[PDB]
Amino acid sequence: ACIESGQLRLVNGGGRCAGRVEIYHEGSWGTICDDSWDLSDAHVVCRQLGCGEAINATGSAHFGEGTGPIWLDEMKCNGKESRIWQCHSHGWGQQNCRHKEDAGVICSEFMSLRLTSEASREACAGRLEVFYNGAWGTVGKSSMSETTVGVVCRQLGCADKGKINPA
Amino acid sequence: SLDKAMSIPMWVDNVQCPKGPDTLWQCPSSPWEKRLASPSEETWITCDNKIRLQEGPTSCSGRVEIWHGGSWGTVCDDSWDLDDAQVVCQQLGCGPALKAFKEAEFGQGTGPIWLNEVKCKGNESSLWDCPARRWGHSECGHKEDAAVNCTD
Ligand SMILES: [Ca+2]
Ligand SMILES: [Ca+2]
Ligand SMILES: [Ca+2]
Ligand SMILES: [Ca+2]
Ligand SMILES: [Ca+2]
Repeated sequence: ACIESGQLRLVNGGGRCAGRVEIYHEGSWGTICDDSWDLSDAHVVCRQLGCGEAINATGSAHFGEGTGPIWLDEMKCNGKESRIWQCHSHGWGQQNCRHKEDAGVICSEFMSLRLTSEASREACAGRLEVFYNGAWGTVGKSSMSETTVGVVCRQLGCADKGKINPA
Repeated sequence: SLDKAMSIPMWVDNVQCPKGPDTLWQCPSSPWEKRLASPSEETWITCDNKIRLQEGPTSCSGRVEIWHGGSWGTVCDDSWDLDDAQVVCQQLGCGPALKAFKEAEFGQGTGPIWLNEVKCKGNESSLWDCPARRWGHSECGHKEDAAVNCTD
């Protein structure tokens, strides 16, 4: 009957499965240094969130900039650990990196959506695309409610209402 | 000695310096003379190169070290690219850079770091002429010192 110690959040990504890595210790949230970080080091974090396996690992604060103090530095992990705490670390509060270089992960369950008709990757009047495991695909036309159309438009933001185009 | 010269008197001769004078004027020498100067007695000195490559298995390649403010300094890893590496080996006369390396994998840094965020168009003569954050204040870690290799 305990809320357990420490929590792992993915921020600034647009989904729960993809985001800049932030770790909860004490009453503060901190980021992970990007050095000695690879997809093998990202298998554990993607597993603990339940999303699954990792498809990319980002460094040099490409995903974003973290203001919180760095908790862990220079992590080397097998990739089969249940939680990031079992992965090797230099030590708590051993901040040798900086907010200039930050670490993030991209799991497999993260998804995105867009409409593309022609000559324009973002165009709110075109075929629908879905993004799964770093791949682009469409959904079947069969058995789609007009309400489902409405949510599609609301998600991307072309209009409050949309109408199915058979063409 | 370069052949082209302007015939002008040799002010002093036989300059002898002690250890660590700030400037020549601290070095005792013979009294001033306005004598006519023979072409041979004029002195030409070639100071060492402003930039040097260190700790590289090849002499031409290594970490990039720049003599600034009387001390040798390095270049940070921020915004470093292959085109930036073209300028440095253009100074040495070595061939164009084959690859650029980063995060001090080549060696651990030394000296006070001077330059950061170096931005070279690729045709610029010197990094000093290149636009970049100058005069230190880069606060890069020594693990961020940069190094490249170039054709011999
Ligand atoms: Ca780094
Ligand atoms: Ca590691
Ligand atoms: Ca470090
Ligand atoms: Ca860096
Ligand atoms: Ca640059």
